[PDB]
Amino acid sequence: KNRAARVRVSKGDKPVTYEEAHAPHYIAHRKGWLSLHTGNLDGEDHAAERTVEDVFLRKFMWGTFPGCLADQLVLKRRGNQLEICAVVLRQLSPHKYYFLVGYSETLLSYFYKCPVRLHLQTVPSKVVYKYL
Amino acid sequence: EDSTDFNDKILNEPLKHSDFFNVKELFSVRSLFDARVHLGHKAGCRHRFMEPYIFGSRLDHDIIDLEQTATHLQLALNFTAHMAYRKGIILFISRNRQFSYLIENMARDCGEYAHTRYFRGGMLTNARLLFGPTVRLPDLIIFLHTLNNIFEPHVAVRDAAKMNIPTVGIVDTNCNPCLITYPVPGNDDSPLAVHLYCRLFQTAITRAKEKRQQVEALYRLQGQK
Amino acid sequence: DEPWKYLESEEYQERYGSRPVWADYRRNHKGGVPPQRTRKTCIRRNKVVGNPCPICRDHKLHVDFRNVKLLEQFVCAHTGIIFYAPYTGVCVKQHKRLTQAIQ
Amino acid sequence: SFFTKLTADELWKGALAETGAGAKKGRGKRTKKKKRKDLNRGQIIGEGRYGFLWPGLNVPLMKNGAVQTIAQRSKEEQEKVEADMIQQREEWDRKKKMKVKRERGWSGNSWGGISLGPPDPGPCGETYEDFDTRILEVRNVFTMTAKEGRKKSIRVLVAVGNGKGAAGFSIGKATDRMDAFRKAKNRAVHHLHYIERYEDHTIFHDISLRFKRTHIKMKKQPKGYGLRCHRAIITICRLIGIKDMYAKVSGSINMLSLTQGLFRGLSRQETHQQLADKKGLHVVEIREECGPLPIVVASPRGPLRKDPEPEDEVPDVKLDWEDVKTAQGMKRSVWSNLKRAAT
RNA sequence: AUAUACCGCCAUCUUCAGCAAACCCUGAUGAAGGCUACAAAGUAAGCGCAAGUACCCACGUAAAGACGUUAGGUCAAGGUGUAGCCC
Ligand SMILES: [Mg+2]
Ligand SMILES: [Mg+2]
Ligand SMILES: [Zn+2]
Repeated sequence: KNRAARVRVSKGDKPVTYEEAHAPHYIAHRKGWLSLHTGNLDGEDHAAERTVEDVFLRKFMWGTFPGCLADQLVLKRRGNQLEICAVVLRQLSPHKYYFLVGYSETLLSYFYKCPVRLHLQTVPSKVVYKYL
Repeated sequence: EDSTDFNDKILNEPLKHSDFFNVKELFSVRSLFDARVHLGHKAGCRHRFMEPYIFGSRLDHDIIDLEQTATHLQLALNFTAHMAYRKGIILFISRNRQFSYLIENMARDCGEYAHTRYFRGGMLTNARLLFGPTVRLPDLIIFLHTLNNIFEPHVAVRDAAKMNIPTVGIVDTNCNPCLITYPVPGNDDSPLAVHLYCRLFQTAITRAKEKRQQVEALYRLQGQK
Repeated sequence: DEPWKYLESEEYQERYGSRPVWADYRRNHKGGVPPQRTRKTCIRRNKVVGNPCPICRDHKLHVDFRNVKLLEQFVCAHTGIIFYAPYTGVCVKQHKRLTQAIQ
Repeated sequence: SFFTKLTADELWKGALAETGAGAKKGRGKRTKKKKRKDLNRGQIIGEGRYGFLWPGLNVPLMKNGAVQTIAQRSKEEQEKVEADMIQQREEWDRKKKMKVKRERGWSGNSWGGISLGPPDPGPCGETYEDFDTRILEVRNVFTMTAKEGRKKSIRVLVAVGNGKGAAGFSIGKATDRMDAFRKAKNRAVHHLHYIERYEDHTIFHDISLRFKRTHIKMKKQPKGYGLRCHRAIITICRLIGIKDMYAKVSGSINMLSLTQGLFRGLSRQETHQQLADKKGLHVVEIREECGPLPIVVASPRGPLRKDPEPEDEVPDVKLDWEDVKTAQGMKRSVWSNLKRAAT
């Protein structure tokens, strides 16, 4: 039985977002990629470096906003820009959110030598696409 | 202050009169006899609980006592008229495929509802699951045929007894009138008899609705002045 | 000094309410048929047994003949007899004291 | 390596072994077991070993009207903070460990008599806070299925009553005991009988009925007699609201048969008003405590009969040998009238 | 060291269509049972098949393929429980 990235139904009560609900064979069919960069195109280069950067960015953002993230990040790259679009729960006071945004933007910009922007969209609670 | 007079003068006004809607005018023993109401099945098919309503057997053919049928039909029509006057939901049920079209058409014309198709399991006992918890069950069910196509009692009778919904019913000599709230002994196979029942019930329901509208209008008009 | 005042106190109403003091008591014993006599005494040389009786488990309940409100709970309001010890779970010592107080 | 680390959820899923064949079968005993803990229960963002105070994150952004600067706590106060965090975690664990006991049923390891609270509220303003639920029996039925062989399931018989004469019972089958409880009580609340009670404390007349292979003999009793009945009957009577009654159960003591026979007998009993209406006569009660005073408990609502009921010198009734032997005193029993707890 | 503690990724039936909850009904409220289309107690939802999609079509091939079966395979992808090693 295939097990990759699938959320197996247990009782009909566990909530899953849109991305968690869909299985890998639905990528590019019912769900887009969580990272968009020209690395994997024909003839382009530095795919490995972009992949490592994306993995580190996801880990760093997950560990920097503990429990704040309501979904996976979206890492867009335009030129040397780097936009991290995130969906965050409305738990913390906005002061902490702004502090973390400034911190993460400056630290990532100095760590990857590229202008990193962080766009946060807040939701009252984790969006439930269905229950499993 | 509105309710204290509205409830009385509208709902409880007909309950004082024996025949508020004058349902006795609609039918007569001669009319029922002409509609072949008194005919029943053979003595072999007779159900014992229908013995009190059987006048006698005419060459192994039970005849339904139209004297008792008149009183039972009076009670049933009066009850149906009172329920319609109170805007209760009235559902006709008859699995007889011969009259399915006629019964559905009559129910649609009189503003009430019909169910002449395969009665799915739990359409009444499980109505909250099958329709949503806000569904409103019928306040009165009228069986024009209390037997299914395998000659067993219609499951809707037992279900309505379970849900405490009164049942008006046309019981033939082979039917079981135990759980039917208002049995009306009569022929249920003759097209004339079924047409007579449909006409009587449609007329009673329409008269009840019209009387309800008239009483509501009169009460609203007088209350304003 | 004034045992009847406890039964009128708010603490008594909190702990018990309208029910008698022995409503929630349940004896621990083996089998479905309890022994036909309760324990001799809950208080043994100033020490308290594991499951003290209704009287012994509340030191503010004073079995005194003037505390008629408490004594009414151990007399059947319909027949007038005094409940036997296993009925209320009271120990033999407190049951004898209750009988003497009621008399 | 940083890239080899995982999230807390994955680590808990892996370590706890909540899934897999071991959980399903349990062949490997797990008395020494691990339980899930929240590692982020009390962690504050911006707190660490170095004890730094980041303005706007873990310390107030503006202090005395001015923006705070990056400050680091001294070693002593940081040690105090760490010790306080440890103590707070210990206090949280201790509060988690503490709990409150409950009340046992008929016996310390039997589900019978244990209350389940009120039935679940209905969909539309249909609540049952007045009703109490009590378990009468729980059974582990094992069914042989083609693939799995012996499969365990729980069959639970519950009774629900409001204490004011309205009560019912139901059976619930499930895989889990709690699901069986929920099903059974939510179904019993739809199957409510109404048990007419004489003076709201006892039955109207002596009843003796056999259901299948279970004989129930109930005797109307005066106030204060209490409930001297089978423990299941005691529970059902408390749910109904009967305070004084006697009941002897003979034959099979099948709990379901006993319960539904009891409900049948209680439902089919005839009130004094019904008797007076049936026979058209005054129902006159004679009490020894009230002397020869005739007390009329029910009068026929229709016409009153003028002809006296025939007074046969010898009534034609089927007596019980147990009752006759008890009345004559020959019913010697080392188990009858034994002193028992209040019912 | 332990795949007979696990996550993760899969094999197998599967070249399957059923599964599991939540109810309802029958058997006197026993274990249990619940199908008839000119229909007679089953059912609104969930998962799977199906549908949709990829490839060249609507066909076909891929993909998908639930629950469950074999303590199936992997502690040597990595992570991890327990146990063990630290000149
Ligand atoms: Mg017929
Ligand atoms: Mg024990
Ligand atoms: Zn004591």
